[PDB]
Amino acid sequence: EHLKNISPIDGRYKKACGELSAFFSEHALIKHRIIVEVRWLLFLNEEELFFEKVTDHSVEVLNQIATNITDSDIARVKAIEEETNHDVKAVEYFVKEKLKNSKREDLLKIKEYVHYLCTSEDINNVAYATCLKACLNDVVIPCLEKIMLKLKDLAVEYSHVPLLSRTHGQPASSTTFGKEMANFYARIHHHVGVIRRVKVCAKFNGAVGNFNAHKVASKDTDWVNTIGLFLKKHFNLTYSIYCTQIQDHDYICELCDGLARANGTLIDLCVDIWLYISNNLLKLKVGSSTMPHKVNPIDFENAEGNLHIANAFFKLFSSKLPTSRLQRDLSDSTVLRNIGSSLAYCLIAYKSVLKGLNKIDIDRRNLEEELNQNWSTLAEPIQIVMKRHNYVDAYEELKQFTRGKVIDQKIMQEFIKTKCAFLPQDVVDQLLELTPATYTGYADYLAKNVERLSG
Amino acid sequence: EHLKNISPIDGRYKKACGELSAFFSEHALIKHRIIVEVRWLLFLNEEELFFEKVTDHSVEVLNQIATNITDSDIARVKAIEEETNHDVKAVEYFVKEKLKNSKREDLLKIKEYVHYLCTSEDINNVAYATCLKACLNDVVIPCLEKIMLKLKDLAVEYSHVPLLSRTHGQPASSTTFGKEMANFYARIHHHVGVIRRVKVCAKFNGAVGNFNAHKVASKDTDWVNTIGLFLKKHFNLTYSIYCTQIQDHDYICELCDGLARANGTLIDLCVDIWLYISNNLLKLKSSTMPHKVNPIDFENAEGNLHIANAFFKLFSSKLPTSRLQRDLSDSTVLRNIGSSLAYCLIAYKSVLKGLNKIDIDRRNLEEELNQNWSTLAEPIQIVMKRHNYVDAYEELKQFTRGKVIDQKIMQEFIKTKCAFLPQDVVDQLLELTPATYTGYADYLAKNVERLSGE
Amino acid sequence: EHLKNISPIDGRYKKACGELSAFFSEHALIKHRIIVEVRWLLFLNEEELFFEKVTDHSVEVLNQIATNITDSDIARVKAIEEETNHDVKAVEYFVKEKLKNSKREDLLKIKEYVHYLCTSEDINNVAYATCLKACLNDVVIPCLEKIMLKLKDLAVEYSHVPLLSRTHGQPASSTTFGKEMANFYARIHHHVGVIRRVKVCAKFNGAVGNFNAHKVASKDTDWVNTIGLFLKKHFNLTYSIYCTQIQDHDYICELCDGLARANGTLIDLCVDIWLYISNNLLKLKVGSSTMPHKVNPIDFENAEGNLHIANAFFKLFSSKLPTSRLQRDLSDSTVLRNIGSSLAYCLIAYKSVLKGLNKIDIDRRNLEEELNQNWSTLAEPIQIVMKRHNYVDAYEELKQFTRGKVIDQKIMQEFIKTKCAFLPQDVVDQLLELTPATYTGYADYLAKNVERLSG
Amino acid sequence: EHLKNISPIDGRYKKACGELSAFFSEHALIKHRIIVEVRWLLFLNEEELFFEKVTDHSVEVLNQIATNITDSDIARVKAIEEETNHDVKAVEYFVKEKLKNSKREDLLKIKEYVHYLCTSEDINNVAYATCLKACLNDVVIPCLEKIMLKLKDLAVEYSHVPLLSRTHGQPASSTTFGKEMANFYARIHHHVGVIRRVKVCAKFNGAVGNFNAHKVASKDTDWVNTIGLFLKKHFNLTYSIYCTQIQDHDYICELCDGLARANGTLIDLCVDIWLYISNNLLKLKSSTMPHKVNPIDFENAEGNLHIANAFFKLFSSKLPTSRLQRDLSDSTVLRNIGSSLAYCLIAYKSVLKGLNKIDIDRRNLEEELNQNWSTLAEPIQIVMKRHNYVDAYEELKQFTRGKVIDQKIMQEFIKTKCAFLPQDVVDQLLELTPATYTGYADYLAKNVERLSGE
Ligand SMILES: Nc1ncnc2c1ncn2[C@@H]1O[C@H](COP(=O)(O)O)[C@@H](O)[C@H]1O
Ligand SMILES: Nc1ncnc2c1ncn2[C@@H]1O[C@H](COP(=O)(O)O)[C@@H](O)[C@H]1O
Ligand SMILES: Nc1ncnc2c1ncn2[C@@H]1O[C@H](COP(=O)(O)O)[C@@H](O)[C@H]1O
Ligand SMILES: Nc1ncnc2c1ncn2[C@@H]1O[C@H](COP(=O)(O)O)[C@@H](O)[C@H]1O
Ligand SMILES: [Ca+2]
Ligand SMILES: [Ca+2]
Repeated sequence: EHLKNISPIDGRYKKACGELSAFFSEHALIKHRIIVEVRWLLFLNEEELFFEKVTDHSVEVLNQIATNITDSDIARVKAIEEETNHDVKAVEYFVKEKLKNSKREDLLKIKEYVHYLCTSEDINNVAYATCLKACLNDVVIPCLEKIMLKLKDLAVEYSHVPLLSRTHGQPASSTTFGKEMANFYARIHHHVGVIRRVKVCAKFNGAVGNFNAHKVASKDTDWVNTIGLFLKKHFNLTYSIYCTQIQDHDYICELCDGLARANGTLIDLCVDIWLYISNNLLKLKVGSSTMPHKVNPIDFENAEGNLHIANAFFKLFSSKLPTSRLQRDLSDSTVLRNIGSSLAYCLIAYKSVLKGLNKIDIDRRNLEEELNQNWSTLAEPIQIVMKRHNYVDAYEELKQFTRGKVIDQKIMQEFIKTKCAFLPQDVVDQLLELTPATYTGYADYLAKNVERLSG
Repeated sequence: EHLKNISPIDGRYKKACGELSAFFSEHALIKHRIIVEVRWLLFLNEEELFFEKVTDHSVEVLNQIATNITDSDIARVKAIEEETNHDVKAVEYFVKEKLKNSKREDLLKIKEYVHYLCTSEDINNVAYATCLKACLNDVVIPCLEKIMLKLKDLAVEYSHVPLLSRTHGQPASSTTFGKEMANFYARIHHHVGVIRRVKVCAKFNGAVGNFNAHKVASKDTDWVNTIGLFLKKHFNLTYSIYCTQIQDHDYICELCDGLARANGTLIDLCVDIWLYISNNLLKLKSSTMPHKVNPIDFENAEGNLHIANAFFKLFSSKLPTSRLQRDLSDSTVLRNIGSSLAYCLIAYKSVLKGLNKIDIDRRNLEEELNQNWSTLAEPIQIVMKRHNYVDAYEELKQFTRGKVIDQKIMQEFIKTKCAFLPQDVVDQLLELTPATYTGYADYLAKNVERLSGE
Repeated sequence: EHLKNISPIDGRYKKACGELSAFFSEHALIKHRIIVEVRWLLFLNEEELFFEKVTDHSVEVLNQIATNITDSDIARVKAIEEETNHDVKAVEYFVKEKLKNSKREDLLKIKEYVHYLCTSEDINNVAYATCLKACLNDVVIPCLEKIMLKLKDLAVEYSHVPLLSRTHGQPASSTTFGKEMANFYARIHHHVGVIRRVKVCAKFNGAVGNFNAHKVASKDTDWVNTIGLFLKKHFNLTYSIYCTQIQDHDYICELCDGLARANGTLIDLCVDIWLYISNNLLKLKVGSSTMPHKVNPIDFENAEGNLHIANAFFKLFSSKLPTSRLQRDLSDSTVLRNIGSSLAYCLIAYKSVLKGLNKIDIDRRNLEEELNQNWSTLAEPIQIVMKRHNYVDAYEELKQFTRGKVIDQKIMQEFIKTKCAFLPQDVVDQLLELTPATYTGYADYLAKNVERLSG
Repeated sequence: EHLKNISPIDGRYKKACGELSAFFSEHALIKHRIIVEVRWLLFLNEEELFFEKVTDHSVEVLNQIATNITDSDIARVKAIEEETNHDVKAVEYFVKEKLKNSKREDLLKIKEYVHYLCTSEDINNVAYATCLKACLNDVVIPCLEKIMLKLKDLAVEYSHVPLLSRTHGQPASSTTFGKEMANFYARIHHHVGVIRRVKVCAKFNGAVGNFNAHKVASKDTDWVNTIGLFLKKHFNLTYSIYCTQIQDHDYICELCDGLARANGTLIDLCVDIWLYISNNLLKLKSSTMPHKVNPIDFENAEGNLHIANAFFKLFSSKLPTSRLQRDLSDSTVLRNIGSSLAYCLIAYKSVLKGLNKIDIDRRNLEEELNQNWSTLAEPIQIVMKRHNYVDAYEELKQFTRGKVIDQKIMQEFIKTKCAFLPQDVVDQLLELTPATYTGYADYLAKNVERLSGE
C-alpha cells in the first residue's frame, strides 16, 4: 500500500530508491532543520555573543535534541505546523519546548535565543545544502562511480574483441567492443569530476541578506567572519556571502546540469547497447510473454525512460531556480521539495543501467560473421597505402573497379592482387593479410589503457 | 510516516491530491488491468467466437473477479510478479487462478482464454485510457472549472472597480479589477473547451497491431469492427485502428499540451495577483512582522504549475517516439502521468485557496488613480483630433515641457488649449478622471461568460 | 554572402526556406503593418464614424498605398525608425506622409485619422495573425500534406511486402512495409486536422484592451460589434474580444504545440527509416568520402536535427508567450520575431523528409532472408491454435520442447508435426503452411485501406 | 535587404551581432576548414612522416592558401559542393586545386596527402573548437564582463542608498540599491569563472576514432602523442583522446549550461530592474503619453535570454547522444551555435544599454521607506530579547492589535513598552528609521569585488 502512492518513486520503485528518504523527505527536512537550529544555539553558546556559557552538561542536553530525533518529534512538528501554517516556525517552537521541558535552569534562560537573528531561509538553506552534499557524496555519485567501474571493466575485458563500426547506421572501419565502452567510461569519468568540483554553498544572513538584526544586536561583531566560521565549523560548508532572503541556488543548478550531462551520456550508452543487442552482437543472461527464448534489454529501456525524467526535473531547476522576484518570492520553496524526486529518478536509472550491464555478454560468432561479410570497409586502408606509394586518385580507381559489382572479400582481394601489384611485395602481402576483424587501429591499446589515458 | 516519502505528492501534499490514487498508482493500474482482462473474456463469451456462452451464474462469477478487487488481490498480483518480472503476465496468472478456484465447470473450461489473442499493451492502453479519461472528467477538469467559476464571480463582483493599468510596469489607461479577472476567465474557458474536445483513444490489436493471432484464430471475423464494438460497449472508448505493439500516445500529448497551456495562463494570473498585492491594491483575508500577510497560495501554485509543465513537456517530446514496433522506454514514463496531474491539482487547489482570500483595497485603488492624471493624455488628444486639430500630441508635449504632469496641469491644458471645442465637449473633458476613463471594462467584465466565445 | 549570415536559415539553408520571407522578415512585418493601417482608415471611411466619405478616386489612392509597397517604402520606414526608436510609430508617419504627398484634398483632411484610436499592438497582432495564417495555409501545412501523401503512396505501394517486426529491437510477429508507413500517415493525418482547426484570433481594442479612447470618441458606437466587423470583413479573422494591450497569444501556442506533435511523429519516422536502412531492408537511390558504394540516409538525419530545433522554439513559445506582466511587458515582442525561424526549421526538415522518402526502395531479398531466419516468431499462432482446441499450458509445452535448442524452421515444424498432431489434419496442414512471411495478420488490408480507415 | 532575412539575427538585430559572422557563418566554417587542412599538411611536412620537407618557399606558398582566403575562395568551395553534396570533401578538392595550380614541383608531389588519414569530423571539430574558443574569449565573455563591470560600478556608486526590501512582494527590512546590484555582480562573476574554466577539447583520430588508417600508414608512430602535438602546436587545443567518428561534444554542453546559468541570473536582474522602475524607485535617462519612458532595453534582453536558453537546453539534451559510431543529426544542430551566441550578444548589449540609462529616484526611495515603519518590528524584538524579554513578538502584536502600524505607533511602543532597556539602548532604538536599518548592505555593496569569491 505504498502501492497506493501516486509517485512511482514511492510506489513501484520504492525498493530501488528508499535510501534517499534519509536525505529528502519531509521527515528528513524537519530533522535537519532541528539540527541546524540546535547547532546555531550551540555556536551562540561557544561564542558567548549574548549570554555566558551554559554548563557542560546543559551543552550535552542541548546536543541530544539534535542527535536523538524520533518519529514522534516529527509528528510534533507537524502538529504545531497545523497551528502556525509555517513549517520553520513550527521547528522553533519545537526546540524551545524541548528546552522548556528540560531540567536545566541555564537552558530555560537561553531558550529565547532559539532562531535568534535568523530568517527561516537561514535554517532551510543549510538543511538543503547538507542533505544535498551528503546525498551526492554518499549515494548518488557512488552509484555513478559503480557504472564507471563496470564500463572500465568492460573496456579492459573486451578490449581486443573486434566489432564492425556503424556510421549513419552503416558499415565503417572496425573498432572493438572494449573501445566503445572505454569511450563511455572516459565521458562519465569527466562528468563525475566536474560534479565533485562544484562547491556546495550556504548562507546565514537574516531577513534580507544584510545582517540587519545582527548589526543592531551586536554592533562590534564582524558577522561575515562569524557566519563563515559557523558554517565551516558546524557544517563543513562554503559560505556564499551575497544573498537576499534566499541563497541564490546557483550551486544546485550547477550540480543538476552536471548530473544532466552524465545522464545524457548514459542515455547514449542505453541506446547503443539496445542497438548492439538488436543486431545480435551482444546477448543477455536469462522474458517475452509469447516467445519462449526471447530475452529483451528491458533494464536499458527502463533506464532510458528514467534518465529522461530525471533530466526534465534538472532542466526545470536550472530554468526556474535562478529567478526570484526582488528579495524573494516563495515559488522556489515547493520546487526545491522535488530535488529528492530528481535524484530518485537518477538512482532508479543508474541501478537499472548496472543491472543491464551485468547481464551482457558478447556474441563472438555473430561479431565475427558480420565483420567477415563487410570487406568493403577495407577501401580506406588500401587507398591510404596506394597514396603512400604515389598513386593518384586511389578512390576513383577502386570506384571504377567495383562499378556494377557487389563488393565482397574476393573483389577486394582481387583489387589488391591486380591493381596494387606495383607496391613492394611485402606491402602487397600485408594488404592481403588485412581483414575487417584485424583492421581495428589502436582500439585495443586505447580500450585497455583508458584509466590512464582518459583526461 | 507518509512523511518519509521522497515525492512531495505522496508526502507534504498527500492531503491535496490523494483522490488521484484511485486513477493513478500501481494499485489502480493493477486493478484496471484485472478489469480489462475480465471484460475481454466477458466479451468473448457474449460473442461466442471460441466457445459457447457459459452459464448465467458463471458470467456473474466472472464479473465479480472485476467488481470486487481488494488489497489482498493486489498483493497477490505483486507476489506473482516477483516470479515473472512481468507485470501484465502476473495479472493473466491472477485472473486464471481466480477462475481455477471458482468452483464452476464452464469457467475451468474457458480460463485458458484469459488474455486470448492479446498483447500486454492491449490491456495497458485501455487501462490508461479509461483512468486518464475518468480522472480528467471527474477530478482535474472540474477543479479547473472551479477556478473558472471563481474568476467569473470576481469579474462580476468587481466589474466596476477602477484600476490603474500598467504597461511595461508603468501607468496606462484605466481598467477595472473585474475586467482583468475576466481576461483570465476567457482564456481558461477556451483551454478547458479544447481539452474536453480531445478524443481519448485506445486499441486492442495483438502483438504488433495487425491482428496476426486473431486472423489465424478466426479467419472470418471482421476484427476491426469487433474491436470497435468491444471498446465502445465495454469502455465507451474511441478506437484508434492504427498502431504497432503500442497505442501511438498522441492523444496523451494533446491533453498534456492543453493542460500545459491552461497552466501557463494560471501562472500569468498567479504573478499578476502577486503584483497587485505587492502594489497594495488587493488585500488578503510573517514570522517577524505582526500584521504582514503574504500571497503564499499563489506562490505555491506558481511553483507547482512549473513542475506540472516540466512533465507535460517531457511527455509531449518523448511519448511520440518509439523505436520500430516499440521500445519499452515509454512504460516507465507513462507511470508519471498521475504525478503530472497531482502537480496540477495541488496548484489548482492553491489558486482556489488564494482567490478566496482576495479583497480589493478601494482607498489604494482610488488614491493611485488620482495621482496618475497623465493617463488622460490620449482621450484629450483623441477629442482634439475629432474636431480637426493637427499634431495634438506635440501640443500637449509643448505645454507640459519641463513640468511634472498632474491634475492641475491636465485640466489647465483642457481649459486653455481645448477651449475651441464645443462647450459640452469641453465640459465632458473636464469631468473625466483617471478613475472614470475605463472604456467598456465594466461592460466586458460583467458580460464575459456571455462573450468569451468557444 | 548570404554565406556570411549567422543563422543557417538565412545562410546554408536559404534556398530551402526563402519562400518564408514574404510572411516573416522585418520587410514583411513592415509591409503588413502598412496594410493594416491602410485598411483601418478604409474602414473608418466605409463606416463614416468620424468624417464623411472621401471621393471614389481618393479611396483607390488610399488603397494603392497598401497594394503597392516597394523596397524603398521599407527603407523609408527604417529611416523614420532611426528617429522614433518605435517601429509602429514609424509606419504611422509613413502612411501620413504618403497621404500628405498625395494630390488629394479629402485625403489631406483624413490623414490625421491614421492609427486613430489604436495602440501599436492593434496593428502588430493583425499583421502577425494574417501572416501566420497565410504561411501555414499556403506553405507549411501543404508541405506537411505532401509528406502525408507520400506516406499514403508508400502504404499502398508496399502494403503486401512482408517485414519482420521488432519490439525491444528484437524479432516479433511480421508486419508489412506498407503497414508501418500507414501508421505514420494516420498520425500525420490526425495532426494536420487538429492544426487546421485552431482558429487564428485577432483583436483591435486600444491601449489596454477596453476601448477607452473609442468610447470617448464615439459613445454610441458598439465597438465590440464594429471591430468584429472590421476583422471579419478586412482580414477574414476571428475576433478574440478579451485582451490587455496584447492579444493573449494562446492560438499561437496551440498551433505551435500542434506542429510540435507532428514533428515528434516525423522524428519517430526519421529514426525508424534510419533503422530499416541500418538493417539493410531499405535501400537508397544514389556518398561516403572513403567507401565507393556507401550511400547514407543523410536526408533523414538532417531532418531529425531540424525537427528537434523547430521543437525547441515551439516549446519556448508555449512556455513564455502565455505570460506577460499586468496589462503587458514587452518581452513578447522579440520572441514573436522568431515565429518565422521556427517555421523555417519545420520547412527545412519537411523538405529533407520528402527528399529522403523519394530515395527509398525496399530490398526484397534482404526482407525475405531475414523473415526466413526468424521462425521463432511463429510461437504465438501455434499456441493460439493449440488453445483453441483445448490444449492447456501451450507456452510451457513449446518451452519444454525447445529447451537447449537453437530455434529454427526445422524445430518449429517438428513441433507442429509431433506435438500438434492431435489437431484436425486440415488445421495441422495450415500450421505447416504458415511462414514468418505469411504470418502478417491484416497488415495488407490495413495498409491499403488507411485513407478510409484512419480516424 | 538584410530586411528580407527570416531570422532576426541576420535581420533586425544584424547590427548588434554582426561581429559573430567571423566565428559562425558558413563562410567562417569554410574558411576554418581550409585552415585546418593546410595546417595538417604543414604538420605532416614538419614531421616528415610520409615525404621529405618541401622547399622553404613551398611552405610559404602552402601557408598562404590558409592566410589569404577570400570571398572568391568561398564561392569556389560552394561551387564544388553542388557537385559533391559533401561540404568537407569540397574543401579537400579546393586545397588540392590550389596546390595543383601553385607552380611548385614539390607541392604537386604532396597534394595527394591533403586530408591524409583524416575523417571529415577531424576537420569539423577542430574548426568548431577554435571558432567557439575564440568567439567566447574575444566577444562573448568580454561582453558579460562589461555587464559585471557596470553592476560593480552601480554597487559602489549606490552602496549607501537605502531601499525598502520586498519579500513576497511586500515590505521587509531595508537594503540598499548598490547591495541589490552587488548580489547580481557576485553571481555573474561566479558564472564567468566557471565558463572560463571549461577546457575546449578537440580530436583528430580518423574514421571511427581508432587511428585505423594511421596505424596501417605508419605502424611505428605514437599517434596519441603526435596528435597531442598537432593540436597543441597548431591550434593551442586540449586533446580529448577518446572519440568515435565524432568528438563527444560534452565540452560544448558544459559551456552552454554555464552560459544558460549566467542568462538565468540576467533574467532575474532584468525583471527586478523592471519591478524597481514600476515602483518608481529608479528612473530612466510611449506613442501616446508625452513623458512616459519604458524599460524596453531590459524587456528585449529578457526575451532574448529566454531564446538563447532554448538553444542551450537543446544542445545539452541532443548533442550527447549519437547512434553508435555516429549519426549525422548533430551536424545541422551544431550550425546553430552561432545563433545561440547571437541571442546572448543581443541580450547582453540590451542589458548594457538599459543599465546605462539607470538613475535612482531618491525622493521616492526615501518616501517609501518613511511610510514603512512596520519593518522595525524585528530590531525592536531583537533588542528586547537581548535584555531578557520573553515573547517580544506577542507583546508587539498585542500592542498593535486593531491599529494601522505607522511611525507614531512604533515609537510609542519603544518609549512605553521598551523603557526597561538601558537609556542609551532606548535612545538608539528611537533614532532608528527604516532608512537607517540597512545592516551591512553598504559595506557588502562596496566590498563586492573584494568579497564575492571564486
Ligand atoms: N519568508 C519565508 N521564508 C521561508 N519560508 C516561509 C516564508 N514565508 C512563509 N514560509 C513558509 O514556507 C512554507 C512553504 O510551503 P510550500 O509552498 O508548500 O513549499 C510554508 O509553511 C510557509 O508558511
Ligand atoms: N512487450 C511488452 N509490453 C508490455 N509490457 C512489457 C513488455 N515486455 C516486458 N514488459 C514488462 O513491462 C514492465 C516494464 O516495467 P517499467 O520499466 O518499470 O515500466 C516489466 O514488468 C516488463 O517485464
Ligand atoms: N507599448 C508598445 N507596444 C508595441 N510596441 C512598442 C510599445 N512600446 C515600445 N514599442 C516598440 O516595440 C519595438 C520592440 O522592439 P524589439 O524588442 O526589438 O522587438 C520597439 O520599436 C519599441 O519602441
Ligand atoms: N560521415 C560524415 N562526417 C561529416 N560530414 C559528413 C559525413 N557524411 C556526410 N557528411 C556531409 O555533412 C553535411 C551535412 O549537412 P547538414 O545536414 O546540412 O549539416 C553534408 O554535406 C554531408 O554530405
Ligand atoms: Ca541488423
Ligand atoms: Ca508600487
